[PDB]
Amino acid sequence: PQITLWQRPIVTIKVGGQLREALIDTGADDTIFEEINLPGRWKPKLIGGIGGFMKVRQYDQIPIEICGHQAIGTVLVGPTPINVIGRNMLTQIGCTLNF
Amino acid sequence: PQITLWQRPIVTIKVGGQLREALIDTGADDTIFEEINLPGRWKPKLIGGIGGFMKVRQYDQIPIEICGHQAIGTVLVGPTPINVIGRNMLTQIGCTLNF
Ligand SMILES: CC(C)CN(C[C@@H](O)[C@H](Cc1cc(F)cc(F)c1)NC(=O)O[C@H]1[C@H]2CO[C@H]3OC[C@@H]1[C@H]3C2)S(=O)(=O)c1ccc2nc(NC3CC3)sc2c1
Repeated sequence: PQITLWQRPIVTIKVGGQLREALIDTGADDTIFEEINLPGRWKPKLIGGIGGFMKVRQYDQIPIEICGHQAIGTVLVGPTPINVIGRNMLTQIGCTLNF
Repeated sequence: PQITLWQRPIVTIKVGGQLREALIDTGADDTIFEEINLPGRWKPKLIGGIGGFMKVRQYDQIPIEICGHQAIGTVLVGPTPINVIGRNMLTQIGCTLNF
C-alpha cells in the first residue's frame, strides 16, 4: 500500500517461521533483526551506524514475508534496538519513495 | 519525483546557506548532518542508533531545501557517517512509501 511518514513506517513480517514487526527503512542498505532464530550457517560481520559499529550474524538466502509480499535475501541478526527492513529486501517488493 | 531503491536515495539539499547531499531516510525520526555550520543557540542531545549513542547539537526552526522543496524544522549536527533527512522533514515535503 501507500504509507505516510507521520508515524514510524512499521509493518508486520514473517521470517524463520516467526512473526515480528519491522521498520521500513530506506536509509538501511541491509536488513537487520534482533531476537530471531534462523537455521543454518552464518558468518560474523561488523556493521557501522550512528554511534559506532556492532557485531552481527550474517544469514544468506533467507525467505521473508513483508506486509504480505515475498522476498528472499540476506538477513543480519544482532542487537539493533528496532528491526529494520533495508533496501536489499525493499527492492524485491517494489518499494519506492514519492514526493 | 519518484525514487527507486536500487541505489541509496541521495538528494541535494541547501541548509544554512550551504549545499550538501543527504540520504532520504524513512527509518530516521530526526534529521542529522555532519560538518555544517548553523547560526545561533543550540542544546546538547544524545541520540541512539546501531552501535550505540552519539552526542549532537540540536538546532531548532532551521530552514532547509530538499530536492527543491522547502521545509523548516529541527536539525541535529554531529558525527554521523552520512547526512540523513528524517521524518520530521519528510512529512513537510509530502514524502511517502509505496509498494
Ligand atoms: C537504526 C535506525 C533505527 C535509525 N537510523 C536511521 C537509519 O536509516 C541509518 C542511517 C545511516 C546510514 C549509514 F550508511 C550510516 C549511518 F551511521 C546511519 N542506517 C544505518 O545505520 O545503516 C547501517 C547498517 C544497515 O545496513 C547498511 O547501511 C548503512 C549501515 C549498514 C549497516 S540512525 O542513523 O541511527 C538515526 C537517524 C535519526 C534519528 N532521530 C532520532 N530521534 C529521537 C531519539 C528518537 S534517533 C535517530 C537515529
